[PDB]
Parts: sequence; C-alpha cells; structure tokens
Amino acid sequence: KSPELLARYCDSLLKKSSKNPEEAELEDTLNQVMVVFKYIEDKDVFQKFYAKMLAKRLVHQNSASDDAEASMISKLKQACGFEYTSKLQRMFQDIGVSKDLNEQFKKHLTNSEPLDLDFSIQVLSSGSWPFQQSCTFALPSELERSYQRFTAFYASRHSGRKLTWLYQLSKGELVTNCFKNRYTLQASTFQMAILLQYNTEDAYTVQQLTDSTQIKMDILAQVLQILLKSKLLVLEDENANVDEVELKPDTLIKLYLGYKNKKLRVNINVPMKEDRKLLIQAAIVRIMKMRKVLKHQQLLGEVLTQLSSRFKPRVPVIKKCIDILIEKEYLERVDGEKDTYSYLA
Amino acid sequence: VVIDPTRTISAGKVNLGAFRTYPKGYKPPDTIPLNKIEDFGVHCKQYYALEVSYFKSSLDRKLLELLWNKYWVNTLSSSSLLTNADYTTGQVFDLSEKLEQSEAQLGRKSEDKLAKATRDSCKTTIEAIHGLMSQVIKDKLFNQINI
Repeated sequence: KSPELLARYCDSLLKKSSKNPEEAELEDTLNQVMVVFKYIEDKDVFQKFYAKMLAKRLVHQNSASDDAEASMISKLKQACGFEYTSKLQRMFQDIGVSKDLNEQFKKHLTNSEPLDLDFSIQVLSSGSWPFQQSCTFALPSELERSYQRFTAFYASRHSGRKLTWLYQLSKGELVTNCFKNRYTLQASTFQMAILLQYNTEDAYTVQQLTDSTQIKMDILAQVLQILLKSKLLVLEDENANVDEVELKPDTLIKLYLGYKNKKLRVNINVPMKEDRKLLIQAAIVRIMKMRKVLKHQQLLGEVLTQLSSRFKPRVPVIKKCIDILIEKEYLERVDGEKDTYSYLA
Repeated sequence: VVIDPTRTISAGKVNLGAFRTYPKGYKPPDTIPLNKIEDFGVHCKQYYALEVSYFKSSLDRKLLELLWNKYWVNTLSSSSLLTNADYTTGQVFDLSEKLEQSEAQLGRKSEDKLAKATRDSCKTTIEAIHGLMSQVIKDKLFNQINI
C-alpha cells in the first residue's frame, strides 16, 4: 500500500492543481522521490498502479507539465531498465504523435469542405493502454459526418490500421439556442447524445431513450442520475427527493425549458468513482536437470512449452522465479555469457 | 551406475555408465571443458567414469546363441572391420598420442607408459586380425563351393 501511496503522491505532483510548481522545484521533489524509490525492494508492483494513473492523467488532458513527464520517465528508464518503462514510453509517444496528427488534420479540413464543429481526437494505441471498448453506444446523427471525415484522413495517411473509438472516455462541449441566454455546457458523449435526443420533441420516456441511444442499463441509469443532479431534466413531481426517486421505464422526463443557472460554463462532466509459483519453480528445476547448461531465452521457451499450456504464466513471474532459484543456489550463472544458467544442485 | 531408458530405446543400444567419486576437498587435479560441462554436470572434475564391459557364462552363451536363428546368421555375416571402423581409427589415433607420450617419457609418475601403449596396440591389432580371420573363414565357407 505504501508503493501505491507514493505513486499517488507522484500523481498529485504531476497532474494539475490551481498552483503550478516551478520547473526548478518540480524536479527537486522528483529527485527525492527517486531517493526512496531505490530503497523499495519490489519494483514490479509500482508500475502496475502507475500505468492506470498515468493513462487517466493523459487521456483526459489533465496532465500538467508534460515536459516533466518526459524527464520523469527518463529517470525511471535508467533506474530499473528499458523493460520496466517500455509500456509507459508507448503512452507518452502516443500523445506526442496524436498531437502532431491533429495539426495535419486541421490543415486537410481547410482545403476541403469544412466541418461544423471543432474536432480533436487522441488516437492512443492498442495493446499498451488499459482501456478497452466496454459499453455499446449509438453514434449521434450530429457527430457522424465529422467521424467519417476523420476516418478518411486516417485511411489515406495510415493504411492497414483500424480505429476502435472509445465513446466512454470522450468528452465534448454543447451550445444551447433555446434557453433564456446563450449557454455552453460541457458533457461526455453519452450526456451529449441524451441531451441532443430532445432536439425535436419535448418529453421522452426512459425506454424511449434506451432504445434510441443503445446504452446499457447501468451506465444509462448513472448518466440520468447525474443529469438529474444538475437539475437539467425535471421530473413531474418536483417535491420528490431526487436521490430516493426510483427510476422506471415509464416516467415522462421533459427538458427543463426554464433553466436559469447563473454560470454560463456549467461542467456536468465531473468524474465518478502462490500455488502457480511453485509449479513454475518445479518446471524450471526439471528443465535445468534435463538440460545441464541453458540460455535464458531457451529456458524461457522450454518453460513455456512444458508449463504454459496449463495457465499461461506471465514472463516477469518466471524471471522472478529464476532469480529466487538463483538465490536458493539451485542454478548458477556462468561467466563469459550474461544469460547462461547451469544446474548446480 | 546410471542408465538411460529413453536413449536406449530410441537408439537400439544400451546407454549405461559407471562412475566413482573423489574425497571431499581432495584431488583438485589442475575445447575439452566446454563439451565436458555440456554432457556431464557442473562437477566434471569431482568424479570419473569407469570403463564398462560385459561378460556371460558358457551356459548363457549356448542358450542365447541357440535361442533364435538370427544369432548364427548374424555371425556368418557379421562383417567386422566395417561396422566399427571408426572406433578402430580412434583407437589408432589415441594409440599414436600414447606412443608420443611414451617416447617423451623414455627419453629422460612411474607408470611405464610404453608397456601400456604396446598392450593397447596388441589389443587393437588382435581385433583387426580377428575380423580378417572371420572374413577368411566366410570366404572359404561360401565362395569356394561349387567351382
């Protein structure tokens, strides 16, 4: 838990607050973090919660001092090694690549028929990010044309690549033309679709919104709850407490025409929220007895052949098993070759 | 004694080895090391391998040679000097090395290497002559019949 706490410290440090630490003192406190970092005996676990914390920091563009992010990973790379910071290097490079990609896309737009909205997208990458497409969603009629346009731009530039859009992590801004004044709210894609459904009629039932947006039940219920919290959708019984109201697919929710919030920058997009090791050791010692002298890669391949057919173990676990078996003086390294083991019983 | 059933079955010949070991912390005597650790364990210098030979009694020999018809047919067509020619060449090679060592020793621990080299030479020559005698007997038995 202490590693997690240190990593959350890191998160604050780099993320973003009302006060931005100067670049001089920002690296000063980062050096102190690395002073205690080497004292940490176990290094594998630190990368586990640092990956998801960093991914949320960058995908939402909530990171502060992205230059300090490059130096932070630079310090880590020389500390533990390339393999320990290989995944995080992909995350940073994807942000830099997509930032360049956005600039070229804007230039391509001017030379052709322009869009009707300011469109920006982070392309990310598959296999290196914890994100995955988990919620089905129907693309709104207003956010389709631009969609197609970008796909074309991503087909002429890159061939053989397929995009898998993540509407769960996509935000946006929506203007209004029917309120008392001109408002500009910020909401996720789900909330944008729900609020744009009311463009042609006044009141809809819950089922009429579920079958129009194809969002799953739990996420749709949560989005309706937060929208009701922002008093943007008004139920028939005003006096009923919103938290204890039980939602059913029969209530006729209508758009609140008389919305009169004083602030013109309403942000309703606020975020929410052992046994195997012995088996690997036995396989390693058996393979070492069968083959007296082996290389690290050949030993890994043999372990994968004999044992990975059962539960598909992770390579770092096997490497740690090799290290602990070395400490137990079960197999020794051979001088003259960095990766060579001899079964010394 | 260490046996290897898998290689015995897959090769057609028995894979066996007899070994003896040295006392604890005693006798550290001084391309060979690489293959030595490749086929032996890490403790190559901690134990040595005896030369394994087999024997049988007269009744056992008679029963075996009288068991199947494929044992006297394989004797009249054994064709030595060709089944194990490579072993003979290797014996001649290490005989030459032993003769060189004996020549070096006799020019100037106390083992009389010349006698052992002579015994090895007599042994290998005797196997060669035995093979030639088998070939001569086969030629006289089969080729010199019916004109």
